[PDB]
Amino acid sequence: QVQYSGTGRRKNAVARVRLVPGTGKITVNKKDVEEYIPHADLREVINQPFGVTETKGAYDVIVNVNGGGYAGQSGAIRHGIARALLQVDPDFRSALKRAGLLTRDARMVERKKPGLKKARKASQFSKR
Amino acid sequence: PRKGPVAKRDVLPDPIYNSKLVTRLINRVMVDGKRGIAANIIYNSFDIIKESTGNDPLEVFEQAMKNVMPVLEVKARRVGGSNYQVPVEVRPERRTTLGLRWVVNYARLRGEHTMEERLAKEIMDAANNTGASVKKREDTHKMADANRAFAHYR
Amino acid sequence: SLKKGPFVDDHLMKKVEAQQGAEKKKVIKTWSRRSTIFPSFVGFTIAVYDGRKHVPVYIQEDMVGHKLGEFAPTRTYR
Amino acid sequence: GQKVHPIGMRVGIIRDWDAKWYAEKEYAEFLHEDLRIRKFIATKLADAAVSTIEIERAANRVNISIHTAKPGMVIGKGGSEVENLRKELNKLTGKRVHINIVEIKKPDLDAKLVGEGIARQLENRVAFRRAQKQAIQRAMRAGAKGIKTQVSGRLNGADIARSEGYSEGTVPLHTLRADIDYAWEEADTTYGKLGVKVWIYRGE
Amino acid sequence: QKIRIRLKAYEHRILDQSADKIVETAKRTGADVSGPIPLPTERSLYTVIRATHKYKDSREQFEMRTHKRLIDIVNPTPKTVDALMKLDLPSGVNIEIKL
Amino acid sequence: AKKSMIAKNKRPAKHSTQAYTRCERCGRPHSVYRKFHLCRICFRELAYKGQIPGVKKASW
RNA sequence: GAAGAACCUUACCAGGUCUUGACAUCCUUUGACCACUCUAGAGAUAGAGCUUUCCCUUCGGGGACAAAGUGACAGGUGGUGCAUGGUUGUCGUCAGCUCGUGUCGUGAGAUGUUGGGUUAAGUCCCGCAACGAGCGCAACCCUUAUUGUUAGUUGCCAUCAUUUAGUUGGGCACUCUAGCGAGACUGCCGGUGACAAACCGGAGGAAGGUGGGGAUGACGUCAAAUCAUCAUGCCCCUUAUGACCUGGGCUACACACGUGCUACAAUGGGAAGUACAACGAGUCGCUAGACCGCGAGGUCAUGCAAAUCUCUUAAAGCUUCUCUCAGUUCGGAUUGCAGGCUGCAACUCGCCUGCAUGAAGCCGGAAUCGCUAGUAAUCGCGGAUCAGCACGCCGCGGUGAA
Ligand SMILES: [Zn+2]
Repeated sequence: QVQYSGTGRRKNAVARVRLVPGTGKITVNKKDVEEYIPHADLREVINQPFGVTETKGAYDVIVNVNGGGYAGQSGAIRHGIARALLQVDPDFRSALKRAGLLTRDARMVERKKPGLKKARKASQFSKR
Repeated sequence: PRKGPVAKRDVLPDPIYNSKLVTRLINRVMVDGKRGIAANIIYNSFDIIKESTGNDPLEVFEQAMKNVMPVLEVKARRVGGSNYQVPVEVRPERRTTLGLRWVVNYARLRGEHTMEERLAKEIMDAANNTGASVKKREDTHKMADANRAFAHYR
Repeated sequence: SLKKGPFVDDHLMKKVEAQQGAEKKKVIKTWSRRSTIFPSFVGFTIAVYDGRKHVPVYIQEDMVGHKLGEFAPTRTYR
Repeated sequence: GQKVHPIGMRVGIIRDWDAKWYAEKEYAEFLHEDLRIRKFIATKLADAAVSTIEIERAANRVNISIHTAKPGMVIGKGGSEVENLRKELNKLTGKRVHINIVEIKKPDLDAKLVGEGIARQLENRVAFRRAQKQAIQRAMRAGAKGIKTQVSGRLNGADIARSEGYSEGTVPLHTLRADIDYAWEEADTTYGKLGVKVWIYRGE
Repeated sequence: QKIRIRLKAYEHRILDQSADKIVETAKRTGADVSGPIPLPTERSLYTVIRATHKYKDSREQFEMRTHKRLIDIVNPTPKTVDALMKLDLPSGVNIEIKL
Repeated sequence: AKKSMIAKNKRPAKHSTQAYTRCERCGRPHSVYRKFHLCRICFRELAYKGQIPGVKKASW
C-alpha cells in the first residue's frame, strides 16, 4: 500500500509520522489528541504547520511518538510533518523557512556541575 | 547591563485568544510553570467576564487599558550623588509591564474567598475605574510634578 | 526481630539458670545490654555495667518491657 | 599546588594503560597483585635503572615486560639472574610467568633517569646549580626543543624551603598534541623529603 | 544457530579489527555470518575529592568506556569451527561463545 | 597500633556485624571501595599514575 | 573531612592481662602445626580432650613449625605544617610575564611591553628605534546542536502473515546502536567604519559571528591547611605515645549560631477512575507471576551473568462531587498501646504499619544571599560505601516565566 515517511526528534521524544492523503486522523498508538493529551491540547500548536501553510485539510496521519511529558513529545512532531509536506512539495518549504517552526530548538536542560546543587543554583550565602 | 542595551526577548501569541499582552499576563500569573490549572482558571476568568455584564473580552481589556494605564514614572537615582528622585516618562513595554503588575497585585490580594473570585472580579473591575490599578494611577497622578525640580536634570 | 519472648545470651543464661535454682546473689560482670527481662526472674539481682563500674542492682517485681541496661545510665548527667 | 599531570590529562588518549586487561568481576585482586610485583622491582632497578614496566596477561602466563639499557645487568648472562627471578617471583605469584627485556632507545632522554641522576648527585653533596645546568647541557645533547626542570624544598641540606628551577627553549602545556615527559623523584640524603620535577618538550 | 558471540573491549580499534579477523577466518573457511552489531557501551562514574585532609566542597569525577559487539553465525561449517577453537587472542576482546 | 588493626581484618570475624573494610596499601576504613580495595586519595594518585585499567578523567 | 558507629569501624573513658608482646632478619625438639570439641568466663584465654601428626631419599642433606625464650629489639594513631614533601583552597580564565638582538642614558637601568580605534582576549591592525620570539588566550579532548556509509538482536515494525499484543514468518522502511564521514568556518552578500579589525543587517544554512555546555587553574600572593593516608629532620613512650577482651562514648544538655526539610490552604483538601522519561543496578542479588494482608509482615517460586526479566505504569497530568476561609476537611511537632523488619539482639544507639493525636505555624522585623532563560521555580526516579540507614551528596527525567 501507500504510506509517507516522517519522524520527529526533540527533547527525549522520537516520533513516527506516517501520512496518507485523507481527512485528518491523529491517534498516537491509537490514542487521540483528546485521548492521549489532557485539556491543554492546542490544535493550532499542533496543526500550525497546517495552520500557517496549506490550511488545512486535514490529512489522515498514522502517528507514533513516545517519550517525556506532553509538551516535549508535542514539539517533536513537526519534523515528520515537514517531511510529509516536503514529499508534497519543497515549494511550501520556502514559506516554512519564512514562517519558521523548522529550526529545531536545541534548548535542553543545561548539564549540572559536580560541586553545586543545580545548574546554576548556588549556596544561600550568609554574611560570611 | 554595563556594556550595552540587552536583546529584547519577546513573547508568543495565543492560539485561541490570539494575543500577547494576554500571554504576558498568563506568564505573570503562572506559578511553577504549571500551565493547565492556570489555563483552566484563565478560560474560567474570561467566561466570568463574558457572561456577567460582558460584551467582549478584547473590549474589556481595552476598557482596562483605558483606566489601568501607567502614565508616569518616578525614579530615585543619583548622578551627582545624593537622595535624588526624578519623575520621568514610562516606557511602553514598561507601561504594559506595570499595568499587568498592578493587575496581579490587586487580583492576588483583594481578599475574596475562592481563588478566582478576586481574579475574575478584578479583571472586571479594572475596566471601569476600579481596582488598585486605579489607586496606583492616582498615586502616579499625585506624587508626580512634586519631587521634580531638584532632580530635574534627568 | 526479637518477637519470640525471652532473650538472654548463653554464658549469662546458664549463670541466671543457676541463679533460678539457688538463692539470689548480686554481681555479674558482663555486657548488661543484651539480655532482656521476662517474668521468671522476679526478685533477683544482676550487676548492670554502665561503662564505668558494674551496678549490682536488684531485679524488680514488675520488669518485663526492657533489659538490664536501664538501671545504670550511659551518660550519668551531673 | 594546583597543576595537573599532562600524563594524567592525556592518559588513554595518546598512551596506553599498564594493565592491558578486561577483568569482569575478578578485577582488583590482580591490580593489588600488580602493586605487590611493583614492590619487587627494586632488584632489576638496582643495576639496569629501568624506566617503564608494562604488564599484560595470558591464560596463565603473567606477561610482564620491562625497558632498560643493560640486558646483561638484568638477564645475567645465560639465565643466572632470570631463573632466580622466576623462583622469587613464582613465590610471589604461584603461576606461569615470563619476563621480557627490551633495549632502551636514547637513555639520555629518559626523564625518570634524568631525575634519578640529578638526585644521585644530590645524594653525595653536589651543588644543584652545576647539576641542573649540566642536565640541560646533556638535554641539548639529547636533542630537544624546550626543557623546564624544577627543584623545591630544603636546598643545600638546610633550613626553610626554597624552590627555583631552570628553563630553556620553548615549552607549552596548553597543547594537547605535545607528549611531554614528566617525573617526580626524591631529593633526600638525610633531611626529610624533597624532590625534582622535569618538563621537557620534544614535539608530537 | 548454536554459535553467537558477544565481544567486549574498550575502544574503537580492538573490537572492530578483531571482529574483522574472526569474521574473515569465519567466511574464509565458510559462510553464514552477520555483521558485528554494536552495543550501547556500558558506563558508570566515579567521584574523588580535591584535597588530602579537608575540603569536601571540591570533587573530581571519573568514567568508564567499554564498547560491546554482537556476531551471529547460523549453522557453520566444521572448518570455521577449526577457526573458532584455536584462534583465542587477544584477550582484550573476551574469548566468549554462547547460544 | 594500626598494625594490629590491619591484622584485625585478616583475623576471622567474631560474628556477622564485625566485618569492616579498609584499603590494602593504606588502611583507611572511610571511603573505601569494595570493588577496588583502595581508599579515596590513593585511588586518586593511582589514577594519576594511569596504572588502573579503564578509569580516566571525564568531561562533557 | 568521617560515601553509612549496637562491640567493630573509636584517636576517647572503666575493668581484667601480656608487656622478644598480637604486629620484625636468627635460638630448641624442627614440629608436622595452627585445627575441631570439653570446665569456666567478658575474654585476653588458663587448663584440657585431640595429637593437633613427617608432604624426596642415590644409605645423608634440607625443602614446613603452633606456643617455648633470648639480644639486635620490635611496636608508636605523640608532638614541632614555624624542619617538610606531595597534595589542596584563594585572587582568577585575571589578562599578564619574560627572552634574544639592535638602540638611549656615565650608571643603576630604560626600549619592545609603546599613542589611536578594536575586542572574553598583551585579540588585531594603524602610528611609534625597535626588530621579533617564548611562556600566555584560543584550537588540538569530550558532549550536544543535522545527517551519509557500514550492519541488523532483545532496538524497531514496513507490504504483509502471527495476533490480546512485534507475539513468530519476514525485514531494517521509522527509531536504535558506533566506526569513519560530511557540515559551521565572518563561510557569502550589503552597509557603517581611512579601505584597519570590529560592529550593524540579511540571504543561505538544523545550527552564525567563542552554535550551548564540561576539560584547561601561567608566574606569584596567604609560614593558609595537612606529621592522622604516606614517610622522613628533630624531640619522645618503648612493662608503654605497644596491645587483646566487656560496656559506654562522640547522640546527655543551662545556651548561641549555620546549612537545610515541611506546613502556615481554598492554582487547594479529599474521593473516584484515565498516560508518557532517562541514567544505572541486579547471579547469590533485581525479583517474573500467585495470595493473605488497614500494615510493618510473610506465600510457592520463574526469568534475570544482561538492548531479553525486574526495580520502573515515573511523578509532576486529565475528568467528575466536596469543603466557602475557619489553627480549620491545612498542618503534623507530640508521647503511650499492638505489631514487624536487617542484625543476633535496636532504652543506650536503626527503620517501618495501625491505634492516642492535632500542638505550633494564618507568610516571618532589623538584615542578607542567588539568579539575565528549559534559566530561576516545581515534581518524580537512578546511584556512591551500605548487617540495616539520608531532609545528605552525585546525577537523570518531566512542567515552565520576569
Ligand atoms: Zn586508597
